[PDB]
Amino acid sequence: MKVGIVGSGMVGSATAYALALLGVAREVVLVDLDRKLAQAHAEDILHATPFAHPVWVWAGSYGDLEGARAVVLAAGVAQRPGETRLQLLDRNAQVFAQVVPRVLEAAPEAVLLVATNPVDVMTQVAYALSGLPPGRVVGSGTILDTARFRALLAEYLRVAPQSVHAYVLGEHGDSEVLVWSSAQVGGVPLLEFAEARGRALSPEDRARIDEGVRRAAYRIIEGKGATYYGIGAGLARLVRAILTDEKGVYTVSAFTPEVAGVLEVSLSLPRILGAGGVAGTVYPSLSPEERAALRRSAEILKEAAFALGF
Amino acid sequence: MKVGIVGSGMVGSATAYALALLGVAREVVLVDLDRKLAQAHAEDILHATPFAHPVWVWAGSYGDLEGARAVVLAAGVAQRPGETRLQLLDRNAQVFAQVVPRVLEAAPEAVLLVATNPVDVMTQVAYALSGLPPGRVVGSGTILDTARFRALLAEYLRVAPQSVHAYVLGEHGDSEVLVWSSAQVGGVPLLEFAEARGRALSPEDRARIDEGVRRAAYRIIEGKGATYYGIGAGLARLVRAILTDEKGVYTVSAFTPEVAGVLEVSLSLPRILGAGGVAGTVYPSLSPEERAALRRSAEILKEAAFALGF
Amino acid sequence: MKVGIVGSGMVGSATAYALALLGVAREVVLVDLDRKLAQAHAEDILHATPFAHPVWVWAGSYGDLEGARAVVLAAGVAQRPGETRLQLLDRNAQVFAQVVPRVLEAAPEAVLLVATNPVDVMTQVAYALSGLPPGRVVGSGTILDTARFRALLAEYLRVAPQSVHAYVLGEHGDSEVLVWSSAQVGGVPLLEFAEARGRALSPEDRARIDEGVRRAAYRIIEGKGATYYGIGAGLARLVRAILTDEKGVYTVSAFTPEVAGVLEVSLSLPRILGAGGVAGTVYPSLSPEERAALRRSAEILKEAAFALGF
Amino acid sequence: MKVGIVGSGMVGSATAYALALLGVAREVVLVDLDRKLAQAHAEDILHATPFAHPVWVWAGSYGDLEGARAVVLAAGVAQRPGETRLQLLDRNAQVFAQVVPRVLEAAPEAVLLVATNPVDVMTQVAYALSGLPPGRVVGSGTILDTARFRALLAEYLRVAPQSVHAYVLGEHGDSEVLVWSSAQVGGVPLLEFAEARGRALSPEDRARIDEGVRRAAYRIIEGKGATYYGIGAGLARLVRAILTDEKGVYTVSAFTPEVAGVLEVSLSLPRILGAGGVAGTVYPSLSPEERAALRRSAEILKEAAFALG
Ligand SMILES: NC(=O)c1ccc[n+]([C@@H]2O[C@H](COP(=O)([O-])OP(=O)(O)OC[C@H]3O[C@@H](n4cnc5c(N)ncnc54)[C@H](O)[C@@H]3O)[C@@H](O)[C@H]2O)c1
Ligand SMILES: NC(=O)c1ccc[n+]([C@@H]2O[C@H](COP(=O)([O-])OP(=O)(O)OC[C@H]3O[C@@H](n4cnc5c(N)ncnc54)[C@H](O)[C@@H]3O)[C@@H](O)[C@H]2O)c1
Repeated sequence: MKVGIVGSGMVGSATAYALALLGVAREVVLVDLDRKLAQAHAEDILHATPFAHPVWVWAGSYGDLEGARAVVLAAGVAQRPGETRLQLLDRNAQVFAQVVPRVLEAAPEAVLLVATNPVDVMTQVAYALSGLPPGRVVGSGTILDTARFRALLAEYLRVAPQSVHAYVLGEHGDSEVLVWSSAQVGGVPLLEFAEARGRALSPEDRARIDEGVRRAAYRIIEGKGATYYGIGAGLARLVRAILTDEKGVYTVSAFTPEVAGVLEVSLSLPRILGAGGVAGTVYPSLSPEERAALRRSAEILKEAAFALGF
Repeated sequence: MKVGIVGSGMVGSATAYALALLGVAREVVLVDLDRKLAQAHAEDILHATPFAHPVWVWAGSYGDLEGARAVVLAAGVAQRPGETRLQLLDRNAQVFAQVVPRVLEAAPEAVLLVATNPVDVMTQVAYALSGLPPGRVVGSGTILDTARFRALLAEYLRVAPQSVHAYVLGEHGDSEVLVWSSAQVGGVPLLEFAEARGRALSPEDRARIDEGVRRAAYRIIEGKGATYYGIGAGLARLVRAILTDEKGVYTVSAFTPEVAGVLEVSLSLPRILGAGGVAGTVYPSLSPEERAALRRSAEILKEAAFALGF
Repeated sequence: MKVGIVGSGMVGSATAYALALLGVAREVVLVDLDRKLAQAHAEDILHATPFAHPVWVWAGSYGDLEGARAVVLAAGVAQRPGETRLQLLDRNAQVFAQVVPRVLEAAPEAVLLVATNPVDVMTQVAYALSGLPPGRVVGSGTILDTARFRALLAEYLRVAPQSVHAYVLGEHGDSEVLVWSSAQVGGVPLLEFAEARGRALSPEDRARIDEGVRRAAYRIIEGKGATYYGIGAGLARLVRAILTDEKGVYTVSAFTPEVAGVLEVSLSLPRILGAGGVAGTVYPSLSPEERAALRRSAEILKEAAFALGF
Repeated sequence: MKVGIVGSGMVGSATAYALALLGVAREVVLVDLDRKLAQAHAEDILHATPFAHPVWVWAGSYGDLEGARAVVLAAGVAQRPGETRLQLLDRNAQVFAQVVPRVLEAAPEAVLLVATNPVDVMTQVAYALSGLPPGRVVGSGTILDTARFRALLAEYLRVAPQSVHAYVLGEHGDSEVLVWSSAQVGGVPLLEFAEARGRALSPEDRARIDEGVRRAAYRIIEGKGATYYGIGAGLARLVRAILTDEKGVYTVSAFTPEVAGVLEVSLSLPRILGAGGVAGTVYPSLSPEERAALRRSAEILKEAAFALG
């Protein structure tokens, strides 16, 4: 099986590396206008393979994507000095204008996995451009936020992260909604479990955890300018779910007909992920307060998309 | 890094195999009355390791349990077609009067993991004979029924069982309690999930799932004489939780001071499992109907234990 | 991807279990005339899945094999009292005469992986009956003996087995050929490695290791009546090589136009294994003595095939 | 078990990533002078772990190396485009005079795994500074070159590199020695295998593979600025071998009393790697041309090191 990655910067290359070391696919192809860059990463990654799993890793053009079951779009351009957010958006939206049709020409059955920030808008862009059914185009969304939510809650409760089933919904960013109400730990509603552990989730404890999720990427950016290792592994896990027809639930971004009363918007909800992309979308049980917050997040996103021309 | 298994029969050897396939422990010692059988199982599994994970599997005497962090008790008779697990109690209680002290003498710090049926009462028997702290003696309990419930719902919904959150409490047997009330997929109550998936779960569908879980062992025993693959993997998973001090949350059996008004009885509840056995116990809020079912189940077990003086 | 297993005895079910715990394939289908037997193994293994990887395991008919990329043939019939082993072969050959065309009817592009003993002759039978090209029908052959040879050499040299590259060729059985001459350890010719290690291999060392390989199965049989764990994982590994298009080398059995002067015989040689089955057959460097032994092994298999009518 | 990484730049961080992805160790600590860098990397990798294996990755001081079974040394400058590894020598030797004592102060029983270039000389430097037995100081050596050789052969032959047995000895650098003479696939000498597969390796083909291996780092550095993915995984593998007492055989660098007639030089040969480092060294028979080249390699390293030394 073959996976494509368009954009061979730190995010695309870290994804390719995680795919290789975890042996997710037999073939991994990197595409980037900076040909020498994609080649250099493909070569560096190929050289890791004898220490792990056999993977044909190479750099090529869109034609090399033929047969790809998933293609990761990590093709965000580098922000110029004093360019501002909205300008960057346009440039990136225009890159996608060139990338999407050329990917789908070579790999007409590919699931598209958008990584480019802001993921929700870019997922909307990719969806619109693709002309594909809504489930075929997915963005990394809140996948890392959700994992981080579980990790912090797990530390708080003194249990394994794998036992904590909690979600982050909506925008990958400031308006993300931590869903406390219907969270569970090893089958136990979170409230009953916290009590069993001598923990009352005070509003101040939850506030602590909330900020911990929201601010996570901040220290990484501050310390080295960009994050890629975390997201690389997250994308590799999503690719695995697609390629293996897993039908496991992930919080990823996708075009959504209606959510919390807002219409036609791309954002994160728990979704069943398999061979054709999203196999079905789940709408979690929310408290009135969480619903209001999701509504606000969707409104923020809808408006940001509309403003771009989408 | 060392685990012991007492009883290298179908259940004991499948456990060793799963441990090896899942790369759980560096050392697995098989202790059987029949040394040749255990040695054969050990060599057979050893020949599997080149195709999985490096593991030293070998056959020894009880003394060879020295240093084991966990010891699985899988010795004793299994139920035949017309028999319930409770009807094995007197035969297997005599066996544990021999097994338990021999394990305690060779490996006094080992967490005991009980597989022998009826697993709940045999857990009680092991706890009583061991003289160990309550949390250090754990029975597999409903870990297998929970997996069955999740797998059957997975088949029904076409969602991977990792994302199907439902469990079984009480007796590993005819009086077990399926906890429909809190069952959940992607943060949505199970029945609402199935509804939205156009796969609504009618009372007849639920009755069918229930029989599928409750009579699983009986069907398998009818078809092939014994069950062992499912429990094998479950035991390997619990062994991993102990070895890694995972603090994962599982529905396993252990001595319970009070549950649903019944005193001093071993049965399954959601518990935190780690390096010293049970680290904590949860008493979930059940539906009124489930709560009453759990009471009858605890009452059944307390009665059976009491008849032998446990 | 989908894998089928025809024959749900201990070998078939152990293979399915290894496939499931290792997450080699998304779908595993067990097919056996004894429908209740297959169903019982399929349920038992399905219940293991929530502890490891999502796999749809079920029991079905040949029709259910549609789209399977590999099908494991472990369909051997049970010996009757007084029945000769030759008479047993006859009955197994008749079984294969039914199994092979029904499998291929449902999964025309499937690689057939023969597990039934004697594996070389049954590989020959499957190949003749299939009507496929020789690379499409592979038998487990000496996969376990090769691994065993490496383990014993590794033990002798005090090195990791993964660093030992040596092969057992020919018949899976008494006429097996250990290739000492061209074996290497970490890139170094075996004799130089041992010499450097200050452990030159004497005739006595080679004889002991030879017996260690050549009687390994007998020892397991004598203790528990049949082997299945080892070959289950071995078969699972070969299935994985096929499904991932690994192009790795394995000593597996396949029809061979000419080897050591003998014509048209199935026996084990190091073969490149991937999507279509064997992608190439390697003929290792042999000493006169090794070549003489291989010729004899080939002659023995050729005579047995001919005797059976193949 | 715990592993430490000193130098949390591209190599150190990629090593941590590979360790996390392969589930090699339960605990990985990153140490750097730039604490914010190490912290950013550790948190970035920590966020990957939910999608791979439970691993506690964090950034700490030298003191925090305590209990580490192995410490990877990846601190120091890397080569700029068009720069040789030997040109890093004076600068990185100065780095190691600070690094090495500090590591052994916190973790006296750790096997040292040297990545910093030029690896062979740096391995020699670490050995001299350490006071440890020669086997406890191991350089990644030609482990990467060997992998490159196998990978390029894999692409040529269409065979998984696991099944291509070829290696590189000597300097991790321009004088390295590709050992064509004993390369094998499935027990068949490489050239005979290739011929029988319908793809004979001509002299021109072999020369291209040589350039492919020998100059791989210069190309990658021209194209993206640094190499790190290849060595990251190779270091994770070597760390796994140490932690697990694997006794796997790898072409790694270590102090060598005599090789090809040259005395007291650190360079790569096939060695057994386990707990406590190098368990033994093999001196394979080489073609006359390979042995002369290995000799040259040893002489070059010894002379380059002589400057202190
Ligand atoms: N979910 C569950 O907990 C679960 C599931 C399946 C089976 N089981 C149970 O596990 C038990 C074992 O079933 P089995 O199929 O493996 O039986 P086997 O296949 O008959 O295994 C029993 C082995 O224990 C050995 N043995 C007996 N007494 C011993 C002693 N004092 N010391 C050492 N070894 C001893 C025997 O020699 C025998 O090999 C049964 O009680 C069965 O009901 C439990
Ligand atoms: N096969 C190989 O052996 C191989 C392959 C690739 C790179 N390398 C080498 O590895 C080294 C690291 O490369 P890099 O790309 O990561 O460089 P970076 O990306 O420049 O990494 C270097 C880090 O070392 C840190 N450092 C310096 N002195 C320190 C000290 N006293 N204590 C703690 N940290 C200190 C620096 O702060 C810096 O973050 C280079 O020498 C490079 O040539 C070797």
